[PDB]
Amino acid sequence: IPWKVPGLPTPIENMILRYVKAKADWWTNTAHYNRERIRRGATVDKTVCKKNLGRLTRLYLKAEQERQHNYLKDGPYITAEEAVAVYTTTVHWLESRRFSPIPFPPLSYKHDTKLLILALERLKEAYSVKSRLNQSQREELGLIEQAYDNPHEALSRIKRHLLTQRA
Amino acid sequence: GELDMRKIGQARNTLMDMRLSQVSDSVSGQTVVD
Amino acid sequence: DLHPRDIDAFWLQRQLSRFYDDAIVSQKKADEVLEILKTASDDRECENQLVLLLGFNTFDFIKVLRQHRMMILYCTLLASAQSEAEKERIMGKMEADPELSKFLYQLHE
Amino acid sequence: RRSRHCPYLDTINRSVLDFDFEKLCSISLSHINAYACLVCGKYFQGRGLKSHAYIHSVQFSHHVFLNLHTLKFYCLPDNYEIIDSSLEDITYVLKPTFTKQQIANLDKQAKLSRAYDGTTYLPGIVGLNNIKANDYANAVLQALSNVPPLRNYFLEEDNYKNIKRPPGDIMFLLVQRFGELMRKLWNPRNFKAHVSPHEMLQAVVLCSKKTFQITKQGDGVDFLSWFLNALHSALGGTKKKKKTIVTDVFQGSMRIFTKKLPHPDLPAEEKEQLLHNDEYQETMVESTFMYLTLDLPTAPLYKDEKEQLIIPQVPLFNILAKFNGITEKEYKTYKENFLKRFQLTKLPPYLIFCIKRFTKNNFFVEKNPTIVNFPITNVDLREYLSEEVQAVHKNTTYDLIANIVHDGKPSEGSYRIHVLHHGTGKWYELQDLQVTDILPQMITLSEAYIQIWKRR
Amino acid sequence: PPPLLVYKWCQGINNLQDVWETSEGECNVMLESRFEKMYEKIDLTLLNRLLRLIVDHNIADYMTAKNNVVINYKDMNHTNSYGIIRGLQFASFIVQYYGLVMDLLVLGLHRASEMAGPPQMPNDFLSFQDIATEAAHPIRLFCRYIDRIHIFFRFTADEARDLIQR
Ligand SMILES: [Zn+2]
Repeated sequence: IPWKVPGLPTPIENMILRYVKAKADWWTNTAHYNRERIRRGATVDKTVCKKNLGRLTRLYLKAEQERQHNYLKDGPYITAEEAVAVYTTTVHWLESRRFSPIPFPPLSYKHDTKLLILALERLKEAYSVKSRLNQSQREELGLIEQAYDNPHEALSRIKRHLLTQRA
Repeated sequence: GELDMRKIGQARNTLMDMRLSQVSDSVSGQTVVD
Repeated sequence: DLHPRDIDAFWLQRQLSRFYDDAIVSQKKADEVLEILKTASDDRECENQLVLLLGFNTFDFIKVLRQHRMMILYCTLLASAQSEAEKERIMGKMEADPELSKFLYQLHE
Repeated sequence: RRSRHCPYLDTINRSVLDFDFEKLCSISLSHINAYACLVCGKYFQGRGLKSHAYIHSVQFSHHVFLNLHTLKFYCLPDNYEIIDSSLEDITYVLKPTFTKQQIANLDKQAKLSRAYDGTTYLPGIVGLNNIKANDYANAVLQALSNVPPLRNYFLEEDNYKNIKRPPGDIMFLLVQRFGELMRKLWNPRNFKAHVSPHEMLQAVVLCSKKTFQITKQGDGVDFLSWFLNALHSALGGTKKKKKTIVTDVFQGSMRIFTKKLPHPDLPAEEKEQLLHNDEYQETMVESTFMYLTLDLPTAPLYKDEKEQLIIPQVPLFNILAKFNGITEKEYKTYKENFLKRFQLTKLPPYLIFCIKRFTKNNFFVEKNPTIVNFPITNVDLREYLSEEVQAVHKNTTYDLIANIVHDGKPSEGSYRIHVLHHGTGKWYELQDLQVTDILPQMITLSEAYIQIWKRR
Repeated sequence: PPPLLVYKWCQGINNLQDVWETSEGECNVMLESRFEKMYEKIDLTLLNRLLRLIVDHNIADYMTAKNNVVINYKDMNHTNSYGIIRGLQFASFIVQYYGLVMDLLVLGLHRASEMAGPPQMPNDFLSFQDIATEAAHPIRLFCRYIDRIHIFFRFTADEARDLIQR
């Protein structure tokens, strides 16, 4: 995140920036070296493993943001000719197969309740009860129970979202 | 001066989308509901 | 499918080698076929002479020759021209004819 | 006498002839009297009864050979010379030769050439094969090509063939194989749309003594500097000939104004007293440069609101601020600090920028991701010169013609090169063997690592 | 399950036609590869256009908008705009469809049709409508896992030598 204290004199700000740069370099290098150790195979402890996991998570997220901004700067790496080539290949294959596009699920679909039940069961399966579930997980369990209770209203919500939601 | 890097990327995205739409217009059996 | 660039000064001999194993006889037959193509009254008599030369076998190659008679002859002459003056002479003689001019344009690009 | 009538000429096939490698007998390894069989493309020892070429002819029925050193054909086993004008292209590809009118008209060629196979290309815009780790050398050599004066000098073997060299001198392999490679690249009637730098890189590794190998990739700037210095030294015959082609083309002169800082941890009285010492006063150590070293500003270390893209950017003129008589760089050697000013004095016709990306911090090598925002078609370096030199200098507007870019991490890096094709004005991106067409406006969006500009 | 898949693959390899005969210079080739960075390098505009072919336009738009959302760790957060998120419930479907397109690129429409059989009577995992069709092409077997491709070619001497020369 951007760090700029308006009232800090610029020489002190420069010194702090140099400090942060040096510490960041050491942080990155030590995280990488420790991960090489752990991966290659060395005896370590839970605290070190967890701290290294945190550091690696932060570094990976930084790299991913770099990737996204580089994409936005360099535009699509796939040229228009390549795009049209693959698109034409796909349409030719689908025409050959004689494929019929999947329609938007009708209002009175025969199996919609079956599909909803399967989805809710799959969502429930992800709870190997440890007796300690956080707020969001317990809330999702409550929502799943509500959908189980009143299938049709949940279907109406789902279709509404699929038709309009984009944010 | 400066460069608005995002603008050239957006232009290229729009060019690709326009060409793909050009191609897609020929394809017929597509489905869409109101 | 045959293209003017495909034909070089020894394309005819290379083709004759697919029926005649001996290099000397292949060269002799190639020269005789080139002479037949050059001094030919018309297509039917030229094809008759070619079959008289190469037997009833090789008829596929004879068909190719008859289908592209002038093209092969002039392309081989141009590619085998030893002297620059000779090369220019054949180039002008070809340019004198549209079809041959088409062949020349295809050869260059 | 039977010459001009060899019946085996049709046997040749130009799809196997590859004259891009060492010319030695494939059985005895000797360099003496090498003949290449034109039916299979292999080299044997030359001619005569019981020789390898003769025995190969009578064994395989391959009856046409070419003297690799004389450019004369022969038909074995009954060895008589062959004379046929349709064979001239093989000899030309084996040993390209450029006439003066050709080198004069080399740049004004707006029509694509076509190789023996159905591949169109343009002379100079030709890919270089990629041995395991070679891309840096490929890019550097491609950039060195496209320099009309140096290219024209090296396209004529007579220019550098007669100069002297001490007995145990291996540093002339570089110059002669570079001439060979330049001629191969600018050959307008190749058999293929790509060339192999194998021989040049073997000479490079040999002369560098395992520095700049081909199984490991080194620094592009280090390779360029070493190559230019080696070429200058090798072309300087049995001495340091003060003016070679490299010096004539690339080398300029700068004026360095070094001022030794008195000391950081001293009282003000002593610090200002030391000014009269003259040791901490500005000097003039005017010297010469093959290439300018531009230093990017340090990355912002924090994103900002404007240019929301996390990628920073600088104008070209901000980093060219250095090399004017005002700015002061801060050199720091042990126990000593210097304030260095710079002032360009002699500008070369082809100017090289070597923007410093990779820097070793306390722990590892980091690549500066800043992008230089520069114009391509016009830049005036008039201001960065002293008024004492501006009068001498008439033309000072430069145009970018070559740009070497590095991509990826410092370890798993790769190199590509944007080259302007003269004659036309089209910009082509060469990666080791791929030739893409890059629009003029997209060159400035890359991490320009090295650049070559032409003075007009 | 994967063990049964391995068993079927082995049986198919063994049951190809004179697959083990190497007297005339034939040679078999097993290729295995991984489609590097498949999930990360998935252009979203192209993905949307591809999806619109098979599924409703609104459904495709919804899926693309879903893939284009904001990621957020404890304190960091960025906007994902290049690759798929892989944590959605339909990421499996998206990945399999993109892999089908990649399969068409690798195989070619003609050979893909030969393998998949006519639309009326599709073939099984490793099977062709006829042994002549089986032998018509160098590629004899193909199988894409989620992102891992296995291919089995059988070249004759002339084909192998021509490929090597190229
Ligand atoms: Zn041989």
